[PDB]
Amino acid sequence: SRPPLYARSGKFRESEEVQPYRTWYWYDAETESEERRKELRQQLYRDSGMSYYLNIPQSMKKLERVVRVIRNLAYDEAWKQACVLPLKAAGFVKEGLEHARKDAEEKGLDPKKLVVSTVYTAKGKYLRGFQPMGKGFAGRKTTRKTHLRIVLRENASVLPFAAQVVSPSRVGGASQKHLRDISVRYTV
Amino acid sequence: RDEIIKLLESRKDMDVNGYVMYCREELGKLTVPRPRAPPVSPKHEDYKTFVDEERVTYMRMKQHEKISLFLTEEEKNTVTTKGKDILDDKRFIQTIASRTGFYIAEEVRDCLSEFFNFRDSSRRLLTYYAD
Amino acid sequence: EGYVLHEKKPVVPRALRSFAFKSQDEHKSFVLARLGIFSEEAKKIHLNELRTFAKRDR
Amino acid sequence: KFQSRAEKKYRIMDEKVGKPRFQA
Ligand SMILES: [Mg+2]
Repeated sequence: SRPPLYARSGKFRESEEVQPYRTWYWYDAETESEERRKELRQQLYRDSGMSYYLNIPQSMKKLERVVRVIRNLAYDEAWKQACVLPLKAAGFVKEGLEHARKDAEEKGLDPKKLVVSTVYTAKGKYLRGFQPMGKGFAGRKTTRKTHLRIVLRENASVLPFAAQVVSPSRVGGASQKHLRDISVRYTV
Repeated sequence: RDEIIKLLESRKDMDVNGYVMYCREELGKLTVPRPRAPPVSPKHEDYKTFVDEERVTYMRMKQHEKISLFLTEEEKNTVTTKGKDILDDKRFIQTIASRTGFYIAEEVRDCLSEFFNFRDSSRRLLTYYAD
Repeated sequence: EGYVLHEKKPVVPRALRSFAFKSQDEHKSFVLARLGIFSEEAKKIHLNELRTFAKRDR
Repeated sequence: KFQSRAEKKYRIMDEKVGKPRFQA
């Protein structure tokens, strides 16, 4: 159920079949222009998971705090790191990772072998403003926006970092610290 | 009131073949429209907000019939039975569009969707008139 | 052993690319402005663009 | 806290448009 492929790929071996191009047009020039761009994008990132998150209300420098931690890590490790960081940007990175993995599964890739191979940011459209200063001077008041792109590939070169895991606090009927026998410590 | 209730009781359980006949009856009662020009010149701000509603109603009912004629009997029974679960089956929808060789998956899904909307509308009205 | 065997396409430096493709960019603007998007020439350009995008996946 | 009633519609539209979303 993949979108049609309209040309040969750049791979050493071909894995799909090229289909004939459509012969019908869209009613309006605006619709035709938009759809041509969509067709061009559908020729890319085949056999890999990709995501593109638009208009995140953050800046490039704020996003790079989290992204620099996950590059070249296995998907399982990268996902865990994004959860523990107490930053507003870490929430958006986590959503992108989940969206990309869902994309990979639809293409038929094994989630247990995915590696974060490419991550970068891109500039969005800015909201301009002004703020007054002393003695009649004025300054800038800008709200920034950014795009995030994540690419997941199978059996790509990965870092060896691995995190230790411990269980949380045991609360409820599963905690049995009250059954400890303290009579032993009085002996020699 | 009672005649309306009886019609709605039958419509809520209607299959795809019944829907095709429904579409044919609605077209039979329809005068085919000519396309209408927008009320303003091309440079006017409302030029692009004009919708030829009469032409669209006609074209869409015609499309429903044509797509349902490519749809096979096994597929029609599967559609009648699954409802939302047929609409969300992309392999099913893609197969129909590929067999057709013209209409696209989005058009196929919308035609199947309207069939179900018809049945759901009839159920809501049935409660209204029956109570 | 022959031109065909040893022929290779040079790589354009990033700073010179606006000069190597100036003519092609002008032509596409020329075609769309005068003939429109529902034209035989426009369709040919789109088909060539599909080939270039497809080769990016390696 | 003192927004105009004559531009309520336009504020709503801007709020919807200016939300993050995934491309296609
Ligand atoms: Mg002053």
